[PDB]
Amino acid sequence: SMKRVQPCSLDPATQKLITNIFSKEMFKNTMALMDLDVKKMPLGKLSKQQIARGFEALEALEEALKGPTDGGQSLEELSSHFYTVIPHNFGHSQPPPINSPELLQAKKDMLLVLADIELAQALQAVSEQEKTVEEVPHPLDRDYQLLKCQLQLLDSGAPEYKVIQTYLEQTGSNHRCPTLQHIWKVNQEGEEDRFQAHSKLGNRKLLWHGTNMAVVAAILTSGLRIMPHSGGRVGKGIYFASENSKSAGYVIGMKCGAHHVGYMFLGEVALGREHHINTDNPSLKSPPPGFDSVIARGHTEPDPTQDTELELDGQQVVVPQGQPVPCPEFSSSTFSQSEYLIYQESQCRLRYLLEVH
Ligand SMILES: Nc1cccc(C(=O)O)c1
Repeated sequence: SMKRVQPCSLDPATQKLITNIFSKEMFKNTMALMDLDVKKMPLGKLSKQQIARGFEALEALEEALKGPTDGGQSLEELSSHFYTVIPHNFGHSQPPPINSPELLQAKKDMLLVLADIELAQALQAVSEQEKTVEEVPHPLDRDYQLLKCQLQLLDSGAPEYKVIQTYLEQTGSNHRCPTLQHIWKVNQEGEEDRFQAHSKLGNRKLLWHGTNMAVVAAILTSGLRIMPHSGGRVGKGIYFASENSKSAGYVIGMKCGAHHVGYMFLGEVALGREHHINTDNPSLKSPPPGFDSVIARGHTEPDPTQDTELELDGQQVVVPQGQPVPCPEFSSSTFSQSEYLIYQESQCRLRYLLEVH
């Protein structure tokens, strides 16, 4: 009647990772950090229906702002409906009206993180198979297995290790530099086949993508995604940076013991033919008709003369190794650092996960 729990197959670093990215405490923290009222909206009550209602409430708001003053509901009443469907906590004061584009997108981005938290919870549901088997995996093996994604810890003499480390150091912040703890090689399967469909596409680069810890299990499961309400300064696709310090800005870590722990991806991005912009355009949904990517060009760029290459599944993939240098032609760009954009999920492939302190 009592099921055997099998020993854990996972090395220490991977156990800690898998513990971190499925941690209930980490999830709640992320909710409290987004002003969500965890008491009225607990992890196990979190639902796809509810997130869906939240987005519609947001949609109603966007029509309100981006529309004119017809006879519709005020922003106050429409905000209030949103806050009924997605309960927020602001020390038991009335939450603020969502009454600017900035605020609207901030709330979309929140609901996108929460969706990925619900994804993790959904993923952890116990199947009926699992009730019937008389031995179970170690809980960390089960959780790793749920990702359907391969993770291989790199040690310091792996062929790519020094390349990645140099990428990190040279393009990370000079003073407040992220401390490298571990690198995992990442192979989500079936990501492989969408990516094979861009194989005659050249101009591949390994690019940073920072995220909060709460979406890391979602990304390892499903890839980086372009969701319906996602957006930003270069519109509706997947954001990457050649400067670690840029992507580090979007990492949301958690205090663990004496450390603040955070996670960072490197994606192989098939940029093909690049279209360079120098002003924000949040409406972009694809590159211009000849092009495969949009690069919002920064004041600086890792010194291309120091670029190296890495052979990934037989393809040349460029890895910058130089410190940022000025790019005279983009000195008046609205972008201090470059933002690399692709507008279809198939154009990127997860290659590495980094733990940094
Ligand atoms: N906006 C933006 C630009 C570049 C990288 C990132 C990131 O998520 O790492 C975000």
